[PDB]
Amino acid sequence: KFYIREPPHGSPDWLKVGLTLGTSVFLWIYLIKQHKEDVLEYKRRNGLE
Amino acid sequence: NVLQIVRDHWVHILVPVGFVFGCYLDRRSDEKLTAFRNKSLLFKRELRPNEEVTWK
Amino acid sequence: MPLVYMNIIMAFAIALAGLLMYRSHLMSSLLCLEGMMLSLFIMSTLIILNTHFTLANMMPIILLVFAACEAALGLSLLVMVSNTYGTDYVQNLNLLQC
Amino acid sequence: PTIRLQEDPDPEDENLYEKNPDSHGYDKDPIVDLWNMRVVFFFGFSIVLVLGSTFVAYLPDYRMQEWARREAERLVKYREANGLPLMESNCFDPNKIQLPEDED
Amino acid sequence: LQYGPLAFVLGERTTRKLTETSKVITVDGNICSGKGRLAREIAEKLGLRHFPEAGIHYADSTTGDGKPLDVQLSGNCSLEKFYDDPKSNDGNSYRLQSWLYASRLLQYADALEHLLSTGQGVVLERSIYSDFVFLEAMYRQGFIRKQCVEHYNEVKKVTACEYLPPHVVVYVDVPVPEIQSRIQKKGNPHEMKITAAYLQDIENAYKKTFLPEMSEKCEVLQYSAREAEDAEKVVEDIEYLKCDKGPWPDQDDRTFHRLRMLVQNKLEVLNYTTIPVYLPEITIGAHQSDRVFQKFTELPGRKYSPGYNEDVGDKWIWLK
Amino acid sequence: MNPIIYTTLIMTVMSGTMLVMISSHWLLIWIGFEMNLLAMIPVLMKNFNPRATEAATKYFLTQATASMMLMMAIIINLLYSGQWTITKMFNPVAMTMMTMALAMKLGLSPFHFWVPEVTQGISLQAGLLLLTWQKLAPLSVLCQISQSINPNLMLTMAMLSILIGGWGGLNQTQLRKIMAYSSIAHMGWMTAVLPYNTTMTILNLLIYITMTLAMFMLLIHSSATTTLSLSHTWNKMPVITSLMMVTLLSMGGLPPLSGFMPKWMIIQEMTKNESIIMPTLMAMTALLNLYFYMRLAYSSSLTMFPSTNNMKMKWQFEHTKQMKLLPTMIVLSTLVLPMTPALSSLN
Amino acid sequence: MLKIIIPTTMLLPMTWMSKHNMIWINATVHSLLISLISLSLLNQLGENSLNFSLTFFSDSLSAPLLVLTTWLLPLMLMASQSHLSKETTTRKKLYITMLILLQLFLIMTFTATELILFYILFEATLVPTLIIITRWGNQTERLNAGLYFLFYTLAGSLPLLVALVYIQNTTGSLNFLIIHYWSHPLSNSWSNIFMWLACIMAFMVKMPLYGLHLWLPKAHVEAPIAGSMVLAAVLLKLGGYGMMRITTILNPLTNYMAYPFLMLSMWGMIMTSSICLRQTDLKSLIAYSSVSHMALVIVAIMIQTPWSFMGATALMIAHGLTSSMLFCLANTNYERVHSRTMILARGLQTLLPLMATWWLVASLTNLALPPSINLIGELFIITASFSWSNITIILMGMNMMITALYSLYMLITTQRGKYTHHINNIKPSFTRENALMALHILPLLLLTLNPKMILGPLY
Amino acid sequence: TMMSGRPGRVPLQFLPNEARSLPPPKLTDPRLVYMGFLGYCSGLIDNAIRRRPVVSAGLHRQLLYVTSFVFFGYYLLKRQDYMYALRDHDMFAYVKSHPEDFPEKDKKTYGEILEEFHPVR
Amino acid sequence: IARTFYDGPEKNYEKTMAILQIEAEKAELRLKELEVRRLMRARGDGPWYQYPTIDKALIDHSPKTTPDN
Ligand SMILES: CCCCCCCCCCCCCCCCCC(=O)OC[C@H](COP(=O)([O-])OCC(O)COP(=O)([O-])OC[C@@H](COC(=O)CCCCCCCCCCCCCCCCC)OC(=O)CCCCCCCCCCCCCCCCC)OC(=O)CCCCCCCCCCCCCCCCC
Ligand SMILES: CCCCCCCCCCCCCCCCC[C@@H](O)O[C@H](CO[C@H](O)CCCCCCCCCCCCCCC)COP(=O)(O)OCC[N+](C)(C)C
Ligand SMILES: CCCCCCCCCCCCCCCCC[C@@H](O)O[C@H](CO[C@H](O)CCCCCCCCCCCCCCC)COP(=O)(O)OCC[N+](C)(C)C
Ligand SMILES: CCCCCCCCCCCCCCCCC[C@@H](O)O[C@H](CO[C@H](O)CCCCCCCCCCCCCCC)COP(=O)(O)OCC[N+](C)(C)C
Ligand SMILES: CCCCCCCCCCCCCCCCC[C@@H](O)O[C@H](CO[C@H](O)CCCCCCCCCCCCCCC)COP(=O)(O)OCC[N+](C)(C)C
Ligand SMILES: CCCCCCCC/C=C\CCCCCCCC(=O)O[C@H](COC(=O)CCCCCCC/C=C/CCCCCCCC)COP(=O)(O)OCCN
Ligand SMILES: Nc1ncnc2c1ncn2[C@@H]1O[C@H](COP(=O)(O)OP(=O)(O)O)[C@@H](O)[C@H]1O
Repeated sequence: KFYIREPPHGSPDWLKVGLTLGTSVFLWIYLIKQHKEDVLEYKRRNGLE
Repeated sequence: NVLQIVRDHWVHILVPVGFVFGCYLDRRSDEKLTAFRNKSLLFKRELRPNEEVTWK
Repeated sequence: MPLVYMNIIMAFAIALAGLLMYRSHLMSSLLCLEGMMLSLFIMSTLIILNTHFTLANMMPIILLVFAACEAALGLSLLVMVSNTYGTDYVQNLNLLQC
Repeated sequence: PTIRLQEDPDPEDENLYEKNPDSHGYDKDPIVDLWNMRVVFFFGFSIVLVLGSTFVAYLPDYRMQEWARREAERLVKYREANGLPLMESNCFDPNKIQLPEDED
Repeated sequence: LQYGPLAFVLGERTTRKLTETSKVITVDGNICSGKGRLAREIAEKLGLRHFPEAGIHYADSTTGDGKPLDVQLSGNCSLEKFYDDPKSNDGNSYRLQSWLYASRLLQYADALEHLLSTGQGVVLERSIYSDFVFLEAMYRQGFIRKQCVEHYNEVKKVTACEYLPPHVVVYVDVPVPEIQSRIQKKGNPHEMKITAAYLQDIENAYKKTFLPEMSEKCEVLQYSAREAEDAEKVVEDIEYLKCDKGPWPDQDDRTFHRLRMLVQNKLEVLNYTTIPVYLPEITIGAHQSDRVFQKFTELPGRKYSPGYNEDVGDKWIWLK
Repeated sequence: MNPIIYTTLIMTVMSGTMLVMISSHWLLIWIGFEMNLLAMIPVLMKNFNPRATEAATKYFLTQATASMMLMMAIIINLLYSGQWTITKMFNPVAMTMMTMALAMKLGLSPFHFWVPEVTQGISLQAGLLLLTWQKLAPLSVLCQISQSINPNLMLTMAMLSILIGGWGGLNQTQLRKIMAYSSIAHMGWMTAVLPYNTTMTILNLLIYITMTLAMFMLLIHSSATTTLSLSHTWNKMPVITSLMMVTLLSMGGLPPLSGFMPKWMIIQEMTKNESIIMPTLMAMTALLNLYFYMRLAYSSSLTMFPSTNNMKMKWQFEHTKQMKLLPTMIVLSTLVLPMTPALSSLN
Repeated sequence: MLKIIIPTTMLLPMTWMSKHNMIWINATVHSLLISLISLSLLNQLGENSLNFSLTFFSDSLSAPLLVLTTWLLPLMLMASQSHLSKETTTRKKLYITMLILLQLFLIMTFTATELILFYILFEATLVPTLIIITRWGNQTERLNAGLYFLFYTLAGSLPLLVALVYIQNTTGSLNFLIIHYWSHPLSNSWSNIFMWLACIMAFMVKMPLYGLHLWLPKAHVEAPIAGSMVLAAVLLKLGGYGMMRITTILNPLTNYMAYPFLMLSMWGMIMTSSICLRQTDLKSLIAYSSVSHMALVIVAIMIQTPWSFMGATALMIAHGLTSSMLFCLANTNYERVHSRTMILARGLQTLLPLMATWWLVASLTNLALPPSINLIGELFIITASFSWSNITIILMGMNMMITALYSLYMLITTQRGKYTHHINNIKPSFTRENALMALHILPLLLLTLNPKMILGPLY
Repeated sequence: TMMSGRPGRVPLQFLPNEARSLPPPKLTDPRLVYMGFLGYCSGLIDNAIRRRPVVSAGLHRQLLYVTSFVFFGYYLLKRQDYMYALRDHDMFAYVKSHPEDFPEKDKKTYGEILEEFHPVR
Repeated sequence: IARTFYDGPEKNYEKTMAILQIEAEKAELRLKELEVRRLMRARGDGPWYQYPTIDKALIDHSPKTTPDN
């Protein structure tokens, strides 16, 4: 028990959890796409594939 | 019975898995030093009609 | 180099030494700082006037502006020091000794 | 107060043999104590010690010392069968060595 | 949004919630006076918030669950032992005095925070401004040493200077024989051991120092034992005061912003209570400190932050 | 102070530093320095007391004299070559004047006296600002003109700074003076490699700023300004003291910590030249800084000092406002040595 | 060889996630498994090293040291868990973390293939040791002991870093193989003399040389038992390994340079062996014994003959094992009587018989009884020194006599006579202590059964 | 100093167009894994400082820490590799364009070179 | 034991040659880089160590109210 109910909610702060997970997912997807584009661009320049 | 004992003794697999991972990483490391495989003046050997590499 | 340049540079050096040497009143040090501004202004103006650089005629104005900014800053600090101690003596500014 | 601190007194030693007359000196809980003793004895004396010493005693001769003996036997046999000095003081053939033409 | 610079730049000011009935009031009286009931009546008549007098376990009531903790984990001092043996060589007297001063400082911070956050006024049953009377009573009776008085004075000098004195100072004057009679009629065995010289020293300190000092910056309304029961008279006497002499009329929004940032962050409030002055009565050795602190974290809801203790029912921890 | 005014002053300090960094004109760099000083003076005086007034006055006098010398050097360079661009500094007398002006702005010995006094007289936030952000502009200017810099003067001042920081730090009980003396020694380490490679200077600057930010943020988290007030922290925040001890070890320069990397690179760069004796002396002198860091670690983390009774009440309250990036600064200040080759992204 | 490095980094989180009463069991079991794994490095070739990757390699000088380290960790775990019983779980995990980090740094140190990485790990070993000593020691002198230990090392090792970077700038590489194949003679120059000093002095301080040996009694006496074990067994051998590695570049300069160090080593051999005769403290006696043995190793490394190097390797291994066992034996009595004075508890053979025979076997191996590996190494070094100069036998001979003298003096003083009357809290020896003694002593005899495994690359 | 001024260089690019002709670092690069480890350590220290269960308190914020460190590390590695490639390119071009400063010396065999012998005794 | 745990000597031999070649190439490259750095810093004809000079695009090529400029 707590005398006052600890402003950081007893349930998760769904807004902050939401945009934190969203920015993590966005960063991972962007990094994957950047890596694929870099691989294709490097293969295109150097005459490999 | 399995659930609680697993949640209690899951830490005993970390070191064996670490050893397996280390063996795999050693294999990956030494497959990068094949620039002289079957090219030494001392061990240059004719490849048998069925194999492809003298050592992995 | 002309001789007036010697005189201006000697004025700057004299003002710098006067600032470096502290007697008692803080006010005199601020006077030396403002004198150093005056000498720098005169030297810049003479060099700028002698070789006809037209666009640098404004930089002595900016130099004077920022000189006034320094003067106001020093005066505010002197006001606060005098309010704390009743005199502008630099001997009182020794609390940070220990 | 004639003191300097509100400090706890120094406690006395807790004899492990008191609550556990057969205590193995590993832990205060008898079950964990017994199992600590067992794992130490099994993995130290049984596994590492005996099996490791057996593994070390039967390591293959990668130091190539029976091979060296066999090679020495072959060269001694060949050289003595042909009236050779059985070892030469020149480790390398002097013909493939170009000394300075003069030191004067 | 927790109050801070951002809440101040946009929107929130506190002079637009001060409604002239705030009037931080503190009631002061000698031991066993009707000050508590007078304060309760004043609070319920004026519509203010009543703060019961800060005891040893006051901080326990504002943290975790309001239930008090063990004396060994909070306080490390008892009032009963001071009444039994006020000269014990373990330092209980000054340890209790300093813990009580810290508790009163915390309560004053909480009252000021409530006042500046809601505008509602508060009523206090004592303050840090009057806690020194017990200090002087102990010192004059030989209960404590002069070094303890110096340590108290240093802490009070570095702590009490950051807050505003109360608007109204209410004093309930009850003479020493009458308070002795009331203690005898109380029923508590421990109090009955209070010598009359102790109460006389408390009274002397209150009249000579607390009221003269508070006169230059506060409204002092003295009363008598028979005037206290009729609290309607006291309330209508408070309604017709002129709060013009203190530092309150000279407070802007920036001073209130600084003070409101100070009253929250109780760690900053209590900062200077634990200064590294090594008095034998209050200094605790490393071994005892480590042991008691380890015991404190073993409490049900005290290991982690107030929202991350699984063993008191906090769920969804991994998503916070 | 009003939050809006404080934010405006901080942004004016930062804009002066940025103006120094982005300007190709000597007059504009001088204006950036002056704007920086003008906005910096009130920040030191945010919490008003006689000590803050003293620190502000001493800082103002030192920086104003440095500005005098810098403008005089600019004017002499203009006289001997009608150039306003920050370049090789065609005149040697002007170059000596400029070097001393910038060194006295930085606090390099023998001009080091102002730094301990000013750091002690201000709060921990102003001290953080002074010892981290106020070093960027003079070091940027010094980097831009390192080709014409005189090795004999700069290396002399750097060695003097290392020696004096190490020696002065040994005598100090207050934490702000310890941080100031460590700052002086690190400044010497930075400026020793300046005539040889400015990339190493920037690397040492970044590592020092990370460690200094971590240390000030730890000292602000645990409101300690003296040795004995920090000796109490283990009874309230043991994790903070452990992190502080690891950060101190990193500050000392012992491997495999982040702090070791800047000295290791500077020594390598100097020995790429002939320069054998001076790095040896620099390391043997940094031993002193390590010594008083270890004294602090002994007092704060590796032993348990006696506490007071009132700490039990602090045990019940949490740290209200948590400074962001404290965790990141600690990690970057300790576990970054394996990423050493990434310094190639600095040139 | 990541198959050994990664299991230790996995020991870390396994310890930090184990439940409160299972930390010692898990740590001991998996450290023993790791030592069993590392035992496979003893299959050495006869001509070149085992070049695993670009950064790690192993020959027959570093493999026994690696095995010694991996074997020593479980012994330290067993010895530590007695005096840490009242300790909170978090700081127990911290202590185990310190030990694990020390092992990891040591393991990477003995196999780092270029000099800068070796230096980095060589000095990284200083932090866990210092934390252990100055945090878990008992007396008030642990602070000063840690300060001495840190600063003696750093003062001698910073010039080594300067010399190493200079050498790489001049020659282009610091990889040991390239350094050996491309080696060139050093000229007789002042610059070369000081570069020799910079390369040698760090390892002299670590051995330690008799002169700079002061930090050792303070550090080994004030340290907790595991700290003493790791200091005496492994951390002293870092200097010997560094000398045996760095010396190839130094020659031919070593011939006229090694004279002061040889003289210091031999006379300090005599001096520190004589000191043990008048030591009223047991741990200090063992520490000075270590100093004299390591002086012998310094002589062996300096004179630079194949027999010298074989004797040095054998002596390093043997001394590690013997000194660890002696420290554990002393700590048992210390935990009994809470004092380190030798003459406090006497006549312990009457009350602790099996512990008395452990004492006897430890003392026998200390004074180099045949055919133990201790005497194998000592005799090889003595023969090499006799070849170097026939007058060395006098000094060597004197040392043997004093070593036997103080070893048997310690045994007689602690174990024989009559038990002191007042002490009544001498409890029977626990199974843990007897197992610890057996696990020190059995490897020594098993190693004298097969002695080529610890004789180095010159074999 | 040495690389500060170079022909055809955009001031604040951080990643020139000519850097795309280089192989990108693999996503399983050990340096990227170390950056992710640094992010995990930052998350754990964040949990411990704020008095939260260190291993399990905030999973979303720990994930954000790890991905932020990995994201910065990828571009940091790209720029590192690009600068090292520039260094090697410039050094090779300078060697090629100044033959008289880097002449190929005559090849001698160990049978011809006379090395002095220093006995060990 | 040899079959289950170890390999032949050819593998270690050839790995050693590969490692030696890599390290020797790195050493010669480091020495070459040091020499190139020394030469460019001495002469200034290389891409490296190019200190800025005044851009000629700032010059005004217009009649200057006086024929002699
Ligand atoms: C090289 C190889 C790798 C090494 C890298 C370096 C080391 C690792 C990374 C370091 C950073 C990571 C963590 C840092 C933050 C943690 C802080 C902390 O306190 O932790 C508490 C926390 C336990 O607390 P709790 O459970 O919340 O509740 C108890 C209370 O919190 C209890 O709270 P309390 O208030 O009671 O605590 C009080 C205590 C608390 O004080 C501390 O705990 C010390 C804090 C450590 C300082 C870290 C600074 C930055 C890191 C630098 C490391 C330097 C390394 C170089 C060598 C030099 C060594 C200094 O303070 C004291 O008592 C005073 C003791 C003074 C001793 C002085 C020495 C301290 C410095 C030593 C640092 C060495 C590294 C330690 C790493 C782990 C330490 C937790 O520990 C953990 O649980 C985390 C351990 C790691 C978790 C990993 C598990 C992941 C999953 C496992 C499986 C693995 C993969 C699975 C896949 C396989 C397939 C099946
Ligand atoms: C309590 C009761 C006591 C009394 C009763 C005793 C009972 C009987 C005991 C008496 C018998 C004496 C033994 C007689 C010798 C026989 C053993 C011998 O044959 O084995 C040796 C071999 O010894 C082993 O090599 C010992 C291994 C060494 C120990 C390994 C280390 C264990 C790990 C522990 C950590 C150590 C760290 C220190 C760094 C290494 C011989 O070497 P080798 O001729 O070639 O091998 C023969 C096999 N070949 C021919 C195929 C090659
Ligand atoms: C506590 C333990 C500390 C560790 C002890 C380490 C000992 C280090 C000593 C190193 C020994 C050799 C150093 C000097 C080499 C030659 C010795 C000296 O006598 O030189 C003579 C020359 O005569 C003079 O002695 C010259 C040196 C004069 C200055 C040295 C005096 C130093 C005083 C000793 C201080 C104690 C050392 C510890 C300092 C803290 C030889 O004549 P020469 O064949 O032509 O020169 C040979 C060298 N060359 C070829 C390169 C030129
Ligand atoms: C402990 C490590 C401390 C690191 C400090 C903070 C880490 C994060 C850095 C923030 C990243 C953003 C900065 C810049 C991004 C875009 C801007 C871009 O234009 O910058 C260009 C290039 O970016 C920056 O210059 C490089 C920033 C890279 C910082 C990371 C290197 C850390 C040093 C090695 C330690 C290992 C750290 C591993 C990660 C923690 C500037 O080119 P240029 O105009 O021509 O430079 C002028 C000044 N010079 C020539 C004298 C250098
Ligand atoms: C007929 C036999 C009679 C005599 C028996 C002799 C006893 C010998 C057994 C003792 C073994 C000593 C341990 C040494 C292990 C070496 C580890 C490593 O070097 O080998 C790995 C090989 O992997 C092996 O499989 C390792 C498995 C050994 C694991 C040891 C664990 C034993 C612990 C048992 C404890 C009991 C558990 C019960 C708990 C209560 C290398 O991986 P890899 O690079 O691929 O192989 C390269 C060579 N190849 C390609 C030809 C195959
Ligand atoms: C526990 C305490 C132990 C402390 C021992 C620390 C001292 C170790 C011995 C000296 C270390 C410093 C050596 C410097 C680094 C070596 C690099 C080197 O040798 O290169 C030389 C450089 O040599 C030097 O410059 C040496 C300068 C020495 C200055 C440092 C003074 C240190 C004290 C000197 C006497 C004390 C040393 C022995 C004491 C032993 C411990 C008691 C060649 O460079 P060039 O300039 O290019 O010359 C040839 C091209 N023309
Ligand atoms: N600063 C102090 N030092 C010592 N004792 C104190 C202090 N403050 C309060 N007390 C004790 O707390 C008790 C309650 O105080 P009081 O308000 O007079 O009683 P009541 O709550 O019944 O009105 C009294 O016995 C008083 O002595």
